[PDB]
Amino acid sequence: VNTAYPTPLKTILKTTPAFVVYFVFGLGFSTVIYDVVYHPKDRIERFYFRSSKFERLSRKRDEKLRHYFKPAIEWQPWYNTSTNNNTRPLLRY
Amino acid sequence: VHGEEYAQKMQKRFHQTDIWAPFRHRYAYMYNSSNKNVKDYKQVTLSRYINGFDKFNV
Repeated sequence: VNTAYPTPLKTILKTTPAFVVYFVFGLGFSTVIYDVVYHPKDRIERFYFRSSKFERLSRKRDEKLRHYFKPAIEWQPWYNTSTNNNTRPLLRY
Repeated sequence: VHGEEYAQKMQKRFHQTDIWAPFRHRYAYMYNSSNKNVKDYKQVTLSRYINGFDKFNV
């Protein structure tokens, strides 16, 4: 008994190799993007604008304290670089 | 060095002390008056790719 495929199924199936190679390449691209985002943060960092204002303040408070508050509170007149390559202000004016 | 009166009157801004108006060169606008990237430009560029720049909040 001939259990062959339906003819419409065969005709549409002579595109599935191309579909599969597209899926392989697209999954590779998306996975590489995901891993590039994931590796520095050890997670997928949700975007800053996707958070409420209190959430935004809480997320970056530690960065503010470590990068601006500690240099400002331990500052000495001879700590600043004699050149112009200092730390840029948080709000560029 | 120029005098106690000079030091006092140089550090006074407002005659009315009830209101607090902290000095800012400019006011934050983007991200609902907040700073998205509290870092330097090198830190931002490398932290989007390189591990170790993010110290986490836990």
